[PDB]
Amino acid sequence: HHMDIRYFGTTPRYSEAVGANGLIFLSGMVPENGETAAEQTADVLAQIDRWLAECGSDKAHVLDAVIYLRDMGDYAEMNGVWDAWVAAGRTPARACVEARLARPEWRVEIKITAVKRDA
Amino acid sequence: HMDIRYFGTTPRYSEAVGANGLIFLSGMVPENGETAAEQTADVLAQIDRWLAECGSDKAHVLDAVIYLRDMGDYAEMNGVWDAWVAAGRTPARACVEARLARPEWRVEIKITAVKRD
Amino acid sequence: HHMDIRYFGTTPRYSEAVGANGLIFLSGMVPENGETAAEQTADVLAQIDRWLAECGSDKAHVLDAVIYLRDMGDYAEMNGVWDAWVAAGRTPARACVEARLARPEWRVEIKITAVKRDA
Repeated sequence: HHMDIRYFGTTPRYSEAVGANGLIFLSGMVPENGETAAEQTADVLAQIDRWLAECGSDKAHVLDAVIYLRDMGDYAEMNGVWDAWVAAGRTPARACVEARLARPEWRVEIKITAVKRDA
Repeated sequence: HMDIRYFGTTPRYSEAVGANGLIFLSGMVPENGETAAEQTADVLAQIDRWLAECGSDKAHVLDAVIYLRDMGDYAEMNGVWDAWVAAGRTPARACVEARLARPEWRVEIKITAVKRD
Repeated sequence: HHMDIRYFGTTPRYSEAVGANGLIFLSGMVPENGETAAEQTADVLAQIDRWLAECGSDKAHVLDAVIYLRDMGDYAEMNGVWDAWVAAGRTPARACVEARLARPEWRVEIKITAVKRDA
């Protein structure tokens, strides 16, 4: 019935996206490209775009975002990219905290909750 | 069915976001106070404000994530928290140590709630 | 009554599990047994199994998991336990970040969101 789960980008460890009754949970997305906070933030947001598309959602349908930075010194730099990317008038619940990530060179990780668009 | 309402929207985030009975609040950070207890009170008072605005309250919080700058403030935060929570209807909770956007912020609380029917 | 809340393992501070409209929110599960990351992860995951079962769910119906490690040096050791525990083909959205926990001896805390299986 309506609690049925769908899985996207499944690995032995995690799925990139998981969806159930209209809600969408993305794995924490980490940089695949870039060195600077801005470069890495851009790459992470592009991944999010790609995975939200796969789930029948998009950034204008993000409910919540938690942003983990390795170093809170990168706040303004991250924000500059985030601010340009978010859907205006439809910006999500957000929290930003300092936490070290699985690799030392990762400066940002963003964890998204979103909703599947109604047809 | 999956329609979204945004509350207190800024260019960067909204304070509250509702979809299909669920409410997601932004991390609420202190606007008043210096000590962990004073800041926890202020954070919780904001949560109350945004909850009420969204047709919810503290007795309909599902989940709370508490970030402290310093886990040494654990007892101090809890004292304020324990007094505030709706008795018999206390949420899923996790409390972890993480630094916040401003150095003087000792506490940030992130809430998921339900809109009362 | 569509959004009725059910509470499980309610203390004056928190409930171990909270359910509403099919979704399950577990409190951060912390180790009650074990010293090493491996030992503590298993204990944490054993708790999760228990509470998910109490809420009419299981590990194959976990939507999301946030894993906090005291020390990111424990990443491989935790993943070892995680990888064997997770339901193959049904692995959840995951994020792993470094954060100190309530007690210094605690090396892992896992926070789960899941769905109540249909009848």
